[PDB]
Amino acid sequence: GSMSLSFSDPRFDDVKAPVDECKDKDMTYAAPLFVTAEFINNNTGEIKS
Amino acid sequence: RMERVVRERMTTQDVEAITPQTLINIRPVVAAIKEFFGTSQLSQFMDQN
Amino acid sequence: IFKVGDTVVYPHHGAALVEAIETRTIKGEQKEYLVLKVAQGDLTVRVPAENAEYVGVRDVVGQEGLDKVFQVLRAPHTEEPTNWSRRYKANLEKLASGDVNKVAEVVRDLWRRDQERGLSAGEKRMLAKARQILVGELALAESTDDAKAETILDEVLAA
Amino acid sequence: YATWWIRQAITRAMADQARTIRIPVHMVEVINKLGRIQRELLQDLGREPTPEELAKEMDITPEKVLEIQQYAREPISLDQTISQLGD
RNA sequence: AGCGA
Repeated sequence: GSMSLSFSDPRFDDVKAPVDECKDKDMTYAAPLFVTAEFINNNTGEIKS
Repeated sequence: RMERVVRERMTTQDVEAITPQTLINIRPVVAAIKEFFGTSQLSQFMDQN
Repeated sequence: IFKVGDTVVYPHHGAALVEAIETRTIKGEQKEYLVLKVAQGDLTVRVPAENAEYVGVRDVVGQEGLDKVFQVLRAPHTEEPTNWSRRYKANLEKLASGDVNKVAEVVRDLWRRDQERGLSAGEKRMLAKARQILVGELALAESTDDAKAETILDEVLAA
Repeated sequence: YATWWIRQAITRAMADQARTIRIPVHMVEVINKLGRIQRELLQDLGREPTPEELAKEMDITPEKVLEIQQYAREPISLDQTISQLGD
């Protein structure tokens, strides 16, 4: 219980390639996920975001 | 699954030296999504005749 | 200790820029947090000023430090336990400590070893990581351009 | 001393009796090193590295890396569900 | 895994 981890703010970027190009070149039509992580240490006290 | 790995190494890793970059593992998350979309009897093949 | 705009040093993440002295309260206590960002990890860290010295926030790398780790890098009369298992664990702990003198000792000992013999993949990675962190540390201690820092480091290794 | 002897014997027997095909110890070790390097680079970078990347990281040739990938292959099971592949 | 009789 001396340290903890948390998540917030799911966020996307634009897709890396368009629909027809993904269909042609056999790529999976996707986009990245970005999540703001946050580690905290209870005893000393910090945030690592 | 990610969480079990995270909490596992959350003790073994030395304190004052680690960060969510060193803590989080995205391999099982991406694997879970991929194993859902491929080879699941709900991720059905598009039936477009 | 450090006002705004200071290029304040912080382990293990090298130098960093203070952005503001945050007044983020907790349990009704307005701790004077300072937001502090590095360029490599692109992460922001908020630290209370009370225990900044307890977390070990570093400062402008003391000029003596350069010649100190140079002496360690030139430090002769160095030998290690015969069993490389013990040698490996010992200098791995030395690297884990992060102290500039100890890491300099590690890199110079392994430079002597790998100029003599040709050691191992694990050791090559050990030397690589220690060398990277040190060429960075000296490059921002003297503020002298990581590549040129590497050149001067190679110059001093030969002595 | 007991600990070290035990671990040596366990690792040796595991290697000799790991797969239906036998893969001697030194090649097992390089396979394990390649796997560890690839896994840690996946953790750090986030992407699966390239054969040339692993060749430069392990101070070996890309063709050697390809051969280690090849010998790393584990047999599939004739028994499965789809029915059995043996059909 | 999906489908026709």
